[PDB]
Amino acid sequence: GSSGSSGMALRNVPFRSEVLGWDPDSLADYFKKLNYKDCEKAVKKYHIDGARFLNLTENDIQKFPKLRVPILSKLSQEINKNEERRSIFT
Repeated sequence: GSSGSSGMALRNVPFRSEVLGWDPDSLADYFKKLNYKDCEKAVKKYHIDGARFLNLTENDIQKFPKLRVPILSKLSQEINKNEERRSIFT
């Protein structure tokens, strides 16, 4: 190989079905891997499960930092699109 990797930004994203079955205590781990310790905190403190992440709304974003607000809104969508195409007609 040649191209090196690190893991400190939007590079890896989980699957939707996977997040839909996550928890407000487990989802925090996902962030810990993305160097998002500021997010994982609220995820456990406010008890925000994966299902709540993908549905990041103005009511949820308010419970997040202005430094990760846009990051979570952009990430939450990345997962929704990561859903394994099976037979969705919507």
